[PDB]
Amino acid sequence: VWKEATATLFCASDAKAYETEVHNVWATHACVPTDPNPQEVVLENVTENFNMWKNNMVEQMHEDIISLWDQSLKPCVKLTGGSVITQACPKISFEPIPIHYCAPAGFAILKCNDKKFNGTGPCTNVSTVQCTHGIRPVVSTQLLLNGSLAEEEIVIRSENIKDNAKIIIVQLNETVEINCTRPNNGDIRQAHCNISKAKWENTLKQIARKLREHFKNETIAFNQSSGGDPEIVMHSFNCGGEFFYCNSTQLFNSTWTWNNINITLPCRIKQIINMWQEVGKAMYAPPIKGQIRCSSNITGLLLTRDGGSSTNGTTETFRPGGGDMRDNWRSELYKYKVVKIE
Amino acid sequence: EIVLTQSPGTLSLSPGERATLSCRTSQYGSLAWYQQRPGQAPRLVIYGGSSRATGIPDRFTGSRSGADYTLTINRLEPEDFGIYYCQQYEFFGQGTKVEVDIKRTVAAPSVFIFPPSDEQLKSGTASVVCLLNNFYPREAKVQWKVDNALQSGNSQESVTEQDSKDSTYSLSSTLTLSKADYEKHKVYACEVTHQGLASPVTKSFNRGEC
Amino acid sequence: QVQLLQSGAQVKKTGASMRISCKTSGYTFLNCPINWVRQAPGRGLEWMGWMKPRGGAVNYPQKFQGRVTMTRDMSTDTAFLDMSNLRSDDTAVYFCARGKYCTASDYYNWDFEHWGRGTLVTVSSPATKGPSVFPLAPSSKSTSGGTAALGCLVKDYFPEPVTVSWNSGALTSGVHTFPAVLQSSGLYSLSSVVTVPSSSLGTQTYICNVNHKPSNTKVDKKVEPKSC
Ligand SMILES: *[C@@H]1O[C@H](CO)[C@@H](O)[C@H](O)[C@H]1NC(C)=O
Ligand SMILES: *[C@@H]1O[C@H](CO)[C@@H](O)[C@H](O)[C@H]1NC(C)=O
Ligand SMILES: *[C@@H]1O[C@H](CO)[C@@H](O)[C@H](O)[C@H]1NC(C)=O
Ligand SMILES: *[C@@H]1O[C@H](CO)[C@@H](O)[C@H](O)[C@H]1NC(C)=O
Ligand SMILES: *[C@@H]1O[C@H](CO)[C@@H](O)[C@H](O)[C@H]1NC(C)=O
Ligand SMILES: *[C@@H]1O[C@H](CO)[C@@H](O)[C@H](O)[C@H]1NC(C)=O
Ligand SMILES: *[C@@H]1O[C@H](CO)[C@@H](O)[C@H](O)[C@H]1NC(C)=O
Repeated sequence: VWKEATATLFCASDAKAYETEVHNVWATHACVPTDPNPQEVVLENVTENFNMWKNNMVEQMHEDIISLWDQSLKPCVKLTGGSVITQACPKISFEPIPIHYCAPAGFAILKCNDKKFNGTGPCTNVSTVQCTHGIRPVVSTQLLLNGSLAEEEIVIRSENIKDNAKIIIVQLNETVEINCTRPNNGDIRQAHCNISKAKWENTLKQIARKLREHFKNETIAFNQSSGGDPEIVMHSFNCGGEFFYCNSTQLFNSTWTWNNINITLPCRIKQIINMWQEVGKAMYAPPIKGQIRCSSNITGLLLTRDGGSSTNGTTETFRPGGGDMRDNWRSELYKYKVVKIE
Repeated sequence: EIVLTQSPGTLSLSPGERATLSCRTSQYGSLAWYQQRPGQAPRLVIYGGSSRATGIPDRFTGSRSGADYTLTINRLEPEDFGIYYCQQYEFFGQGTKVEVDIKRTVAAPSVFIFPPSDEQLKSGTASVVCLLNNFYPREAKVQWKVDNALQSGNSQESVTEQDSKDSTYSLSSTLTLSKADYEKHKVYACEVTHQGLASPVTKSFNRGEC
Repeated sequence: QVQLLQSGAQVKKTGASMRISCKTSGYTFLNCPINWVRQAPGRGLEWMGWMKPRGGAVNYPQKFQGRVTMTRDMSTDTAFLDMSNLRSDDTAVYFCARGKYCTASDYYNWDFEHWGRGTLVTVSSPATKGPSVFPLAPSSKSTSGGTAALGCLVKDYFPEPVTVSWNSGALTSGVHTFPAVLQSSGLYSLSSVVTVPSSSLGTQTYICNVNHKPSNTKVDKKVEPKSC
């Protein structure tokens, strides 16, 4: 048969050599072309164990995205370790592209085809793949953007749902569009996000139903972030190379018991940012002139459940979580594992 | 979300004896046991219901029988004295006190009664002090009487740890009264009960006469 | 060796705010959460919440929400606990705690193998006050078998602690200094006693040396038999 191994994977993409876009440039040197005819072999009478929380593929992807950001981003001032460095900071072309991770000779990638897979333990429908699907290395907090959807219903994933210190990764089964804009010409840093109120609330109702399976007959509440760095208290993301920080209170302010307008999120383009790649602070130049606009698909979310008792009881509170970018890579790499053919 | 019920409230034992501490929980979660000695931070003893933490000797054992968890301390040592807490995630039990000390022969307290000083009376307050000196075991009862009236809730007591020389305990009890109330009564007494005494001992004084 | 170094004890006025610190060493600070656990005088252990040094993410129980703030300084590997509108009930020993299992890729928060020494926080309306030192005079009737008991009452002081010695440290045998009691007035009180030979009462001088550093009150009180 096969044994679980930690092999050095290679990458493949549809990166364009003519592009000045940062992800395309990195992938032109680090990656090979995407397999025109990729072969998937569905395995009969095979049950294999997978563990998304202990997946070495996450670590390799994390290393690649850190290097991509480090060699691509141009901050005016960088503070690391008590020392500061000033350099030229021209604006860049930034838009993630899908990246495939491929197994070398003597190795294979096993894929979990169980539509309801929780993230750990056995899986009955397994297939051998040469490469993973195309993964966009999206650096965002609270909401997972431009990822893959759950095939059947919404899937709640946690290493242990009963442990409040463990992150909850929600995978949606239908995309929720998020339209973000910094209008053309007043306050150059003022921006906003639009989300269909009815679509988001119905999504929240279905997330509450899936959460209630682990918290029987309990009221499910969504509340705002309890605190932390601006990167995690707010929904943070990239759009046209600019760092957007959105107040997400309106997205997490509902109570769900056993039973078309827009949500306008107030946003700010920040210049002083706390780095995720390493411990430090980075400063960028003011935003570019004109309309800064991007549309993204919310395909998942990161939640933390409130610890301790409540005065009333019978109610569990969930708040947007984050802090570790490995959980964003984990949300896409959950169905794969590296195995040695030998 | 998880209530952990510990029993009994207090365990009073001697070195070399076996201590059986109980914790009840109907909920899922890895269970831990902590030892907290006076004036110290808690110390992890057991984790995962049955595994021993770093530096914990084999005489400490953890076991589970459904909702019933038990911490057994075999061959008790005086250093095992403290409060033991059980835990599941962010929730703790209310604790079980384990009373164990250095053994010695039973010693009855030497009882002394101190009237308020003339200096204190001049300041407008009167404190009457009853001293229970050099006794063993720890368990001692003090009862204050002012002209035969049993004093209830107006006294505060304090106890020392085992004596540097003889391993005994000493206890002080202070009865607080205003100067006005002190001067309205004559007989001030403190009755002491201890296993070293066949019958309770009373020490008294009459205010003004000496 | 994993180490959790907590800041010194604090004395606070009712309604004030506080800031306690916990300086870590012996491990990668970034790797796992820091927990805060409190213990009120003569009461149990109570979890106040966790804070993850990676991003500063927090989790507070409902009872502490809006009144507790957990933050960190990555450059000094220090975790901080802030608490607003302090009540008398908030008097407790505040501990910082870390789980036994912690790696660069995994952790289990709850098995608290590592604890700081604790930070005592006393919350009260009374102000700093030096004690009054009264003698516990040895009496004729209050004597037996060649031994007499004497002492001193160190009354009405705030905050703790007070130290007591006898004859500038020359008297140690038979000395009993009792833990302080908190009176209904909000001020502390304690007694220190000594048993001495009754025959030495007219030849040996007995002085109790009292020191209350928070008010700079130092008193040397001579204790002698009451003249009748
Ligand atoms: C996931 O499902 C498998 C198979 O039913 C089960 O063994 C495992 O414990 C589940 N994982 C979690 C985190 O509950
Ligand atoms: C999955 O999507 C369908 C619509 O295609 C929806 O009816 C269903 O409720 C979704 N699952 C969950 C649990 O939201
Ligand atoms: C939060 O939701 C309530 C409805 O329960 C609403 O009245 C309130 O305006 C909302 N707060 C915000 C985010 O403005
Ligand atoms: C909702 O926002 C979109 C743009 O994101 C806009 O086209 C639409 O008209 C908005 N709806 C309302 C009611 O203003
Ligand atoms: C914004 O939302 C509308 C639907 O209301 C959608 O058609 C549009 O494509 C989104 N914006 C952008 C820039 O794609
Ligand atoms: C999501 O994808 C669209 C289209 O590729 C892009 O315009 C948008 O910026 C992406 N969002 C993020 C946050 O990368
Ligand atoms: C969560 O919502 C509750 C009311 O449902 C509110 O009292 C609380 O402040 C919210 N979370 C926090 C602590 O901000």
